[PDB]
Amino acid sequence: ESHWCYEVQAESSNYPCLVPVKWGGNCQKDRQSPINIVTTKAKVDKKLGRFFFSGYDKKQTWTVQNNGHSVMMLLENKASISGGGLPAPYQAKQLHLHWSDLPYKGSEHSLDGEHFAMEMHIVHEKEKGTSRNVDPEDEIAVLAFLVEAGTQVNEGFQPLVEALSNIPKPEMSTTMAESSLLDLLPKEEKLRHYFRYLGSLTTPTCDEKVVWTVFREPIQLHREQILAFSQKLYYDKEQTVSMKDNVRPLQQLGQRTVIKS
Ligand SMILES: Nc1nc(-c2ccc(Cl)c(S(N)(=O)=O)c2)cs1
Ligand SMILES: [Zn+2]
Repeated sequence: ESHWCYEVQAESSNYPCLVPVKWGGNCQKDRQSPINIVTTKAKVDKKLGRFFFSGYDKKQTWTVQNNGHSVMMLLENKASISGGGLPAPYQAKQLHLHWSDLPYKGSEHSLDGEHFAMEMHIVHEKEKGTSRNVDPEDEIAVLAFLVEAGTQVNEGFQPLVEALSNIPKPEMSTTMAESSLLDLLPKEEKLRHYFRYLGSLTTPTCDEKVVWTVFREPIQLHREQILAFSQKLYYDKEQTVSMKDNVRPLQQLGQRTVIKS
């Protein structure tokens, strides 16, 4: 009756912990995440139009913390999304990442069997209107970006990468230098192509209430920016165990299809 952990991080920690194949909650059901996306097998759906963004361009000073599983920035409902085939507007809650130290294994989703060096999640929750009718398959909207090593610094990512130095231990926080969500995004053309499917959170309690969006095109960071995530973060307060491979094993598609824009 304690923490959960990632496969890698079980043989290094001192509290007892549940490994992925042993996580409880809803983790062991049938509409789980992440998956492999067979790009050819996803039928084009025309209602998957462009996403619209409010608050993404606005400069801000984000609180960012090492929660012992990832590094997370708290977005406090200060940005929002519409479009992308969604039923309603969704308020931005938090953005976090998953990574490895090897280019082929840090992503949670894969595309036609390929895994990327990291994967960025921007977690939104559906807008509470002034109505509500009496297990929502789309309570949460995750925007997901695959990251690969490019040849240049992504200057957009620099206040996040620098703030890594101030939160090495679990339960530490800090404030990033001024920046926008837009700074971390790719240009809008790179945003036109993406995959969609209904799934779960990829960490316990693995609730099956996520409408997923995975953008076909990767973001690029420099190799050394990618590397700062495993070089500066730790899974442990003592700072011996480096935070990496914070990724959930793939889950089966089952009875689901994946569509695309
Ligand atoms: N404290 C922590 N929260 C999460 C979390 C929360 C909500 C979501 Cl939607 C996700 S994920 N990987 O499905 O996008 C992860 C991880 S660690
Ligand atoms: Zn995630």
